[PDB]
Amino acid sequence: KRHFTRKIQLNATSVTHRPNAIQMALSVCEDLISSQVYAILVSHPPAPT
Amino acid sequence: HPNMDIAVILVGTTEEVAIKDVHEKDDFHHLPVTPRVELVTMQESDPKSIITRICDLMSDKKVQGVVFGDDTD
Amino acid sequence: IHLDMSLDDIDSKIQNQLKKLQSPVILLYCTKEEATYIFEVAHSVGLTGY
Amino acid sequence: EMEQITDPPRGCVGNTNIWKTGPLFKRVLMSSKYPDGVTGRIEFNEDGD
Repeated sequence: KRHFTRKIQLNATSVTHRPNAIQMALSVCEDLISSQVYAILVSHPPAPT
Repeated sequence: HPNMDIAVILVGTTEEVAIKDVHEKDDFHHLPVTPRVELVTMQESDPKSIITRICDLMSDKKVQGVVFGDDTD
Repeated sequence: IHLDMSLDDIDSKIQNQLKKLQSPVILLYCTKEEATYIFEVAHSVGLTGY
Repeated sequence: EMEQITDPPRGCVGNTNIWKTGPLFKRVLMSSKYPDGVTGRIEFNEDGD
């Protein structure tokens, strides 16, 4: 809304943390890269190991 | 009976073919534990493809060792 | 020398940094492609010559 | 505001090559000047910290 929307637009994608080690990265090649993200944000999970 | 489970992979343009078979023939050699080998090749190697194939191979082969080889630079 | 290509000045910074050097024997360490870029840059700098 | 940027690679599959666009995004993003924020002033050191 605040930023110019005529010139450019922003869309949001995000994923629930996966306990398996593989899904976080696999979540990236297809889940986080099939969609062409320009950047990624990351945060600590609710349950921490 | 008493043989170790092993897997080897070749990728890229180069083909192992008969040479791998010769190695297996060569491989029996002398030993008490025998290697059990499953061979798969992939024309194309990718981070997603390579990651996928070896584990997929884990499902049937359940191999205790892996050798990877490539035509790639 | 430790350098990487960042934004639009890596060439400037790299060039300024590389230009000082005068030594006859150079050890290089990098990715193959990077070696391509560093060598193009060296060819510009004149570092590749006899 | 910057120019001539190639889209990131579509999908992991079939791309062995890096993306020319992206380092630049890091450069502008590190030099961002929106000091006002709920968390506090924002500026980034060389390490991106």
